[PDB]
Amino acid sequence: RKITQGDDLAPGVLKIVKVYLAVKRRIQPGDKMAGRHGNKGVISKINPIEDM
Amino acid sequence: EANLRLVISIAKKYTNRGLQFLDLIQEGNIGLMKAVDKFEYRRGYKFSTYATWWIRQAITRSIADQARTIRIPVHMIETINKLNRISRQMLQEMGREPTPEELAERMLMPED
Amino acid sequence: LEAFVQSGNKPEWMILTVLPVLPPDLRPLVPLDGGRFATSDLNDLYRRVINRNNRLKRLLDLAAPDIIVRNEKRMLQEAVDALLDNGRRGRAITGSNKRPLKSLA
Repeated sequence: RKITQGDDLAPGVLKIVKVYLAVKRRIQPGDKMAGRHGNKGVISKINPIEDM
Repeated sequence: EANLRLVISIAKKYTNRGLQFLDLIQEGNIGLMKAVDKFEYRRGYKFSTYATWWIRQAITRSIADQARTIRIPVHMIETINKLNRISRQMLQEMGREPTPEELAERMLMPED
Repeated sequence: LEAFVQSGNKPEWMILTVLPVLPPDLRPLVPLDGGRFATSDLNDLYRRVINRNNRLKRLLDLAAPDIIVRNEKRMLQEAVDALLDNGRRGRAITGSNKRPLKSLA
């Protein structure tokens, strides 16, 4: 009964509802990268292993 | 004119951020008109007591339903404030958060 | 004065006797689903002006002590000029979360 607990939601609200999302924000271009020594910048293409 | 100071000492109590530090004094100065018109000194009693009743509630009503967004028959205005007055027990006797379920015993009545 | 003559102005317009009122849809009065209302700023500033002016009226309508009329004139000009350009009159009109209210200016 911290789950089955209720709380007032002020005069104007009988009930409230929620959902949470595990958003798998994958590796992609336009996203940002860096290293420890102050190099900071955008991922500007993904290259085949030989395109390198 | 003879009572313009007694209007401040009563009104300034209620001006405590209530809506503004000022305006309730000038509404008390108009409640004072009904008081000066019905001043029954012929009962025996004094204008101090007259002001403590009538002019005090003219000062109360000056921002109870006047100057609001909303206005109702007055029993249904100040009853919302009976609940806020009662909440002074709730916030220390249940004493961690407020609960309408406690207010139901403190009012002997159903929530709806 | 030459600019008044060449453009159609009149000096009475310095010292007005009528406040025009901002149309509600520019301060959009509506209710909200949370049982609360669009009461913001450009509405509430007019509540304070309406109240002060409705006292000044009643005080003249009853021929009250001129003290109460003189104070309510000063309070009415305070509220009109703060509705026009809040803060600029060496003071501002405010609400419980300490802030000033947004003026017409």
